[PDB]
Amino acid sequence: SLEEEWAQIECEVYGRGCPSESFYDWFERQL
Amino acid sequence: SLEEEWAQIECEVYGRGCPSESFYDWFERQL
Amino acid sequence: GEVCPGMDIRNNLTRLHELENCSVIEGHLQILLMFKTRPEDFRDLSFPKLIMITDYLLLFRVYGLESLKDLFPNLTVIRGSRLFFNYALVIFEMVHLKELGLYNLMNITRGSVRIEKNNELCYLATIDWSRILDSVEDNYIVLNKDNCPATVVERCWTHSHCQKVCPTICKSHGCTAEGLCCHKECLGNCSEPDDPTKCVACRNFYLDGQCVETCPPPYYHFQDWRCVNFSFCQDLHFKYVIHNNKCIPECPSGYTMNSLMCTPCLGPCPKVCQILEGEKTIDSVTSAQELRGCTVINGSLIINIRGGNNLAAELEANLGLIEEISGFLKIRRSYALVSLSFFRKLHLIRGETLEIGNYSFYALDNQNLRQLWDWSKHNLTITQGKLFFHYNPKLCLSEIHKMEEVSGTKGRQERNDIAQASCENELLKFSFIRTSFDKILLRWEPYWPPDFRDLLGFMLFYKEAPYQNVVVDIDPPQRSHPGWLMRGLKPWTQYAIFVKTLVTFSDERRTYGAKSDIIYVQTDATNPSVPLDPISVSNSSSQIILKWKPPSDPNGNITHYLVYWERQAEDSELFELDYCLKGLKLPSREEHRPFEKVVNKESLVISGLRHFTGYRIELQACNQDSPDERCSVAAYVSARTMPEAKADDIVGPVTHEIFENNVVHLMWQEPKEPNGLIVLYEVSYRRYGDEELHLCVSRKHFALERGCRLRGLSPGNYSVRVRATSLAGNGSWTEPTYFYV
Amino acid sequence: GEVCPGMDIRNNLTRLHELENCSVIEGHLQILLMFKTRPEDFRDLSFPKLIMITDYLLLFRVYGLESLKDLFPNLTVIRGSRLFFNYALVIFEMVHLKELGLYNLMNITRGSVRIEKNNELCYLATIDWSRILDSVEDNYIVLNKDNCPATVVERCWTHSHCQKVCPTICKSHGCTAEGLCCHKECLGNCSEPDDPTKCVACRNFYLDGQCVETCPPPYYHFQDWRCVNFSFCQDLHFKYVIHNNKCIPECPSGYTMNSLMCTPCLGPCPKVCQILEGEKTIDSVTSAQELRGCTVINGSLIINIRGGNNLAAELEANLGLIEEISGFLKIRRSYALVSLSFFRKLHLIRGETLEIGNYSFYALDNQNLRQLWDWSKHNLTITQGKLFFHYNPKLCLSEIHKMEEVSGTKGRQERNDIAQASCENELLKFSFIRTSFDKILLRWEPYWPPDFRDLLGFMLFYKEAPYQNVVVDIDPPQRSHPGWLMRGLKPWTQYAIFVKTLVTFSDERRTYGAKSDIIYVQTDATNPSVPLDPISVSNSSSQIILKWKPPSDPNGNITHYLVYWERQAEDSELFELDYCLKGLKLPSREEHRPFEKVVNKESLVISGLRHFTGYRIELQACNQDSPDERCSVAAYVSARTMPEAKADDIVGPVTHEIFENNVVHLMWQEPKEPNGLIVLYEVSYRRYGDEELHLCVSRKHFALERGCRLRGLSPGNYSVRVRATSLAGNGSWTEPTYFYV
Repeated sequence: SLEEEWAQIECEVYGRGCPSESFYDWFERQL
Repeated sequence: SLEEEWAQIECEVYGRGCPSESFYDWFERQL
Repeated sequence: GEVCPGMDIRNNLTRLHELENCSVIEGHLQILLMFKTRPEDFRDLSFPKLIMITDYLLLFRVYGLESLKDLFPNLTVIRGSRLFFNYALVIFEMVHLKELGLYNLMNITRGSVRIEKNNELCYLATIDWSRILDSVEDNYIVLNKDNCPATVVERCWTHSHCQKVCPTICKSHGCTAEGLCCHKECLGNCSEPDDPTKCVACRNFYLDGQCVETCPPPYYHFQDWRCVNFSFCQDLHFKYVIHNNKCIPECPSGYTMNSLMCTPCLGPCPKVCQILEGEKTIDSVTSAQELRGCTVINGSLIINIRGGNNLAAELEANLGLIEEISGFLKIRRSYALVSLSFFRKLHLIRGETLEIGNYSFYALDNQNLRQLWDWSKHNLTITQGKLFFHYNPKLCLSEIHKMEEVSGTKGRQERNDIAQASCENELLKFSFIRTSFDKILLRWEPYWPPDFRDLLGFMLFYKEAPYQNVVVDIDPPQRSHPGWLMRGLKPWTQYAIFVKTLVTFSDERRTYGAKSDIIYVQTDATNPSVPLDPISVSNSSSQIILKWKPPSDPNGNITHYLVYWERQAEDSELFELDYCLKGLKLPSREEHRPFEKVVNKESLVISGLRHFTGYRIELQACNQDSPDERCSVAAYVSARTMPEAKADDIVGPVTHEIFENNVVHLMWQEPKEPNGLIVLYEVSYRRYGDEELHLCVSRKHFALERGCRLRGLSPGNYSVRVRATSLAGNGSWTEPTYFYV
Repeated sequence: GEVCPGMDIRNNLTRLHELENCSVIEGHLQILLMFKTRPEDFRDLSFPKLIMITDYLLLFRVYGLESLKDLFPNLTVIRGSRLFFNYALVIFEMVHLKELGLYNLMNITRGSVRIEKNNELCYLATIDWSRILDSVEDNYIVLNKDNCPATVVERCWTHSHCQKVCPTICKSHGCTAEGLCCHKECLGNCSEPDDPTKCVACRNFYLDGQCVETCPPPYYHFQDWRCVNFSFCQDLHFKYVIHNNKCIPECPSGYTMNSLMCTPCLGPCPKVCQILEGEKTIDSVTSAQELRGCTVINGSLIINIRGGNNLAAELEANLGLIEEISGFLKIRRSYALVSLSFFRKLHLIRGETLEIGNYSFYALDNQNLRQLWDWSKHNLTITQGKLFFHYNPKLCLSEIHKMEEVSGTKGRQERNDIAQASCENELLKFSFIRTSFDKILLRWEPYWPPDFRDLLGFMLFYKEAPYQNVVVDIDPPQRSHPGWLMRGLKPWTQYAIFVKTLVTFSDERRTYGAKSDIIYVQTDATNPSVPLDPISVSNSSSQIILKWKPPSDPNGNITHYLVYWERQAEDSELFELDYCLKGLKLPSREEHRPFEKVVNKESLVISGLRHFTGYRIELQACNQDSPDERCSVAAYVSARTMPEAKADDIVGPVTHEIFENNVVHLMWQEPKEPNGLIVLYEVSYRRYGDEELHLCVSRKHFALERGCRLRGLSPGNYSVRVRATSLAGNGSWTEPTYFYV
C-alpha cells in the first residue's frame, strides 16, 4: 500500500524513525 | 416589527428609497 | 405651422410668447409658478396656432388665470408620447380657474387626466372623458369646486360652448359641423370632410402636409407622430440613430453604431464611454458600476482601492469588458488587489493621454500585486508611454520583462523607470507520482539553496479541478527525494497540485527559490454507489419493467448494471390456515441466478414469469466489466406479476355420488395452476322452491375429503355450483350439477 | 574498596588499568573494539577487587581473550540499575572466548542476559541462570559453539570450578562453603555467616561498611545501592537534588528547586533554561518546542518567523510560559505574526544583555503587528535598555505610548529610537440598539473626517461570544445616524459586535478614523424546542412515571414543562368482533384537560388512572410562565396502565335453569369492571364418567342470550364452570354448578 511506503520515506529523509537504534545498531555505530 | 423600521432608516440615511418622488413630491421640489 | 420643442415656463409670462408661432409642440409644455400674474394679463393672450401636444400639458400655481378657452382655443390632440406619472393632462391647484374652456380637445391617445385641488373650478361634471380617452378608470379628478349633446345629462364646458360629440361611425377621426365623418387618416377634425390633406391632425403619422398610416421609405418615423428623411436624422445626430425605420436618439440594447443604422453585435456592444475630463479613479464597487458595459474608454484610468476585502469577483463582473484605453493606466496603493487577471478584454492601450514624465503604465505601492496577466494566453499592446515599476515587492523583474516583451516596449524604458514575495524564478519537477482510490503519493527532486539555512520547508497546494483552466506545510528535508502523502481525496476526482518552497529573505541577495509546475492528477476509481429508487411494475401478466436512477457516486465510468432475480416463495402458513370461518378479510398483495447486464440503458424488461409470483429483484452498478467487476452492494425490490384472469376458474367435470341416506359426495377438479394459491372453495346449492345456501370447503377439508361431503339432504332436485376463492379474487362457479333424490 | 563510575574501554588496554583499585562500579562497564590484544596480554591481568556492577557489563569484539575467570574472578552481583536494552550482561561476538569463567556471579537483580554470536564459546548449557535471575524467559543466548551440583544435569563453568548452589532457605543472601546461610542483609556471599558487616554485597543498601534495608535519616539513598549524607549530595549538586530521601540528579515533574529539596509548585515549574551562548532565534514550531515548560530564561530572545500561515495557537501553546527575560527582546521581519498576545506570562524583562546601541526591546519590519498586549489586564516591566520602533506601519504611536507607560521607560528613549494600518485613534459610540428573537438593528452616530472623500464605508464584525473574555461592509452614508440590520442570529445567543470605519491613507497626514467599542448583545428568546425521548411506564397498576430529556434548543431559560393527559378509548371494532371461532391469537398491548407543570424536574408521576386504560401523554416545554407562555409543539406518547389481577375474575352466583327437554340456561354475572374488555367467555363442562367439553360465548352471544343456552344435554350430573377471557389473559373459572337431570 501507500502507508508503509510513506512511513519508510518519512524515516528515510525526515528521520522521524521507523527503526529505533537497537541492540544491534549500537554495534555498527561503533564501527 | 424590525423590518419596516430597517427599511425606513435605509431610505432615510442610505437613500435606497422607500418613497419614489411622486406627482406630489415634484411640486415641493419646485418650492 | 412651426414645430417646437417642449417648454417649462415659470415666474414670468415673457417666455410664453415663444409659443406664438408654434402649432405642434414636439414635447411637453409645463406652466408653473406665477404669483404675480393677474386676469388683466390674460384678457387677449391667445395661441390659436397650437393644435397638438406630443407628451403632456401641465398647469400648476397659475395665478390670475380663469379659463383656457382664450389661451389655448384650438388645442385638439394630446398624443401622450411621454407621460407625467401616467398623466397627459395635469391641472393642479388652480386657485382662480373657473372652467377648463378647452373646447377643441377631443382625443388623448395615451395617458390619463388628473385635475386635483383646483378651487373655484366648475364645469367639470359636464365633461365626458370616455369619448376622449380609451380608458378613464385611471382619471383622478377630486377635490374641486365641482343644444349641448347629452350622454349617460348634457355635456358642456362654458356658457356658450357645447361639448362636441361625433357620430360613432366617425370613430376618433372627427366630424365637421354637419356631422360628416372626416378622412380615415384624419385626427381631431377636418376643414374638408374625407380629405387626408385637410386633417388638422394625423392619427398615425404626418408627412408633407398629409396624414398617413405609415412612413414610406426612405422616410423614417420620428417621435411616433411624423415622418422625416434620413438627412434630418443625420443632422440631429451631429448634436440620433436609425433602427427599424425609427430615428430613435440611441440604439437599443444589443446594437452598435454601424457608421447610421444600429447593427447587432452580440453581448459586447462597442461604445465610447466619455469620462469627466478624461480622468476617473476607481476605488469602490459603485465607482466601477458606472463603467458597466463599457468597451472603448475615452480617457485615462487610475486604480486605487483602499479596501481590505477580496472583491475580485465584483470587479471582474463590472470591469474587464474594455478593449482599448485612449489614455494612460495607473495602479497605485492597492492593498486588497492581488492580480490584474480580471481585466478580461484589456488588450490595447493607445496612451493618447500620458502621465507626467511620459508614462502610459504607472505602478506604485503594490503590496499584494504578484501577477499581471496570464501571458500564455493573454496579449497586451502598448502604443506609447513608458512603463513604471517602483515600490512593488510582490512583482519582480520576471513579470516586468514578460509584460515588456508582450507589449513591445523593450527599447522604450530608461533608467529609474523600473525599480515575503512569491517570486520563485527557478523551476521544480515531480520525481514520482503514485495514485490510489483515495490516496496520492507525491515525490519531487530535492532543492537546496546556496544557503540551506534559508530553506524553511515547502508549501503544497491542492484543489479539485474538473477542468484544466487553472495548503499543507512540509518539513524541510534532512541534510533523498522529499515526498508527501494525502488521503482525503474522493475517488475518480481530478485535483490540481503545485508545490511552493519556503525561503528566507536574507540581507544579501535573497535566493528566490524554485516553484513546481501545476499538475492534474485523477484519483483511482472504486466500487460505485448503490442505484436507489428501484421500481418494478408488472405492466403485463408475465412482463416486469424495472426502472432505477443512476447511483449518486459513480466512482468511475459506469460500465453496466448487474441485475438478478429469484422466485419469491409465499408463506407456508397460508397452506395450513383455515379461512372458512368468519374474518374473510383477504390480504391482497454460492448459487447462480438468472442475471442481466444493462448496458447504456436505465430500464430493464423481464419476461417468462409465472402469474402472481413474487420476485426479489437485486440491482447493483458496476464501473468495470472484464477485470473482477467492482460492483456495489445489492439493492432489493419486490415485484409481483399480475395473476391470470382464467387461472381462478374451476375446470373439469363435477362428479356427485348419492348415498342411501341422502348423503352427497362432491368431487371437483381444482385449477391446478391457480393465482398463487386457493384459500377456500365457495359452494352455493339451492333446491327448487327454496333459497340459496352457502358452504365453504377449506384446504384441509378439500385435502381430507377429496372435495366435499354433505350430509342430511332433503329430498328434491338440487343444484351444485362451486366457486374457488384465490388471492386474485372470487373464481367462476362450476357447472350446475342437478340430481334428484 | 574504592567506588568508581562507569568506563567504556576500547582500542587499548591501558584505560583498563584504572580498575585496579575499584571494588564497586557506580555505573556500567563496556569493553569493546580491541583488534590487537592477544592471549599473551591477559595471562596475569586480574581485577579481584571488583565485586558488583550497578548498571551492566558489556563485552564486544574482544580479541585474544579466552576466559573471564582471571580478569573478573570476584564479580558477584549485577544490580542492573541501568540496562542496555533490558540486558545487564551483554557478551556479543567473542571470537576467542571459550568459557565465561565468572565463578562468583550469583544474582542479577534487574535485566536479562544476552550471549549471542560468540564462536568457540563453551560451558554455556551447564549454566543455571534461574537461580541467578528471577525471570530467565527474556534471556537471548543463541548461536554459540554450545562434585558440581546438578539441577533440572550437573552445573559447571570450568574444568576446575563448579557452579555454587546455595540452599533455598538461604534465598539470595548467599551461603559459605559449609552451606550456612548468610545474614538477611547479606547479598552475594559472606566471609562470616550471619553478619551484616561481613557481607560482600548489600541486598538493599550499603552504609558505613554495613548492609541495611533502608537508609536512616539524615542519610539518603544514593544510586539505589548506598546511603550518603546530605553533604555529599550537596557537593555533587555543585557540579543533584533531594526528593523522598533520594539524591536524584534532577527533581521529578511538578517539583521546583527550593533552595536542596524539591517542592511542589503546581503546573508552572520555575526553571532556568540556559540558551546556547545566551542567543536563540525562533523561526519555526520545532524551534519553539525546545522551550517547552520554560519559565525563567537565561539569555536574549530574537523572534523572526518567515512563515505565512497563522500558527498562533502552536506558538501560544509552546511559548507564553516565561516570566522573566535576562537578556534583550527583539522582533524582526515577522510576516504571519499579528500580535504578541500569546506571550501569556511575559511580565518582567531584566535586560541584562542588551542589543547593540543600548536597546532591550527591538522592533523592525513588522508587516502585520497591530497590537502588543491587552494592557488593560496585562502588565509589562522593563528594567534597562531603550525601546525600538521602526518600519512598523501596523503599530502606531498609541500602542508605543501605552507600552512605554506600562513598562516605565518614559524618560529612557532618545531621538530616532521610535519612528493599510488599523490605527483608529478616535472613538465611536452606538446610538440605538434594537433586538429581536433573530434580528438585531444597530445605529451609531455618523462620523465625518475633515476630508469626507477619504471615507469609504464601514466594517461590522460580529461573532457569538458566550463569555465576555474578548465581516460586513456598510456603504458610506449620503451627505442622519447610519445603521445596519442583521437577521442571521440564533435566539437566546450573545454576540460581540464592533464597527470599524474605512478611511483612505492620503499623501498628507491620514485621518486615522474612529473605532467603535465592542459590545455584547443577547438575542431575544422564543419558543423552545420539542422535548424528545418521552418514556411513560406504568410502574404500578395506576401509577405512570414519565421521563424525558430537555429540548435540544432551550431558546431561553426554560421555566417549566407543560404536560397533558387524556383517556385513550379502545377500538370500537373490538366490541362487535367475534372471537369464539379459530384464530384465538389475541393482540396484547377548545377543551380543558388535566395538566401538570413540571418545575425544576425532569420526571413526572401520574396517579388515579384506571387499569388497562390507554392515555395520550402530551409534553411541551415553556421558557415563560405568566406572560402568554411560549411553549413548543405537542409531543405525544402512549401509556397503558397495568391491568388488575382480580378484574378478570368472574363474580356473582351462577344460576342455571333446567327445561323439560334437558335444555340448560346459564346466567352468570360478568366482571363489570374488567381489564379493558372481555373478548369471550370460556366454559368447561364435564359429566361424571366423561371428558371435559369446551364452549365459547361471544359478546354478541352473551348480549343476546343474556349468558348461555345449551341444548341437547344427556341425563346425568353436570358441572358448570365459566372462564372470562379478557385482554389481560384468561380469567378465573366460576364455581362448579352441579345439577342432576
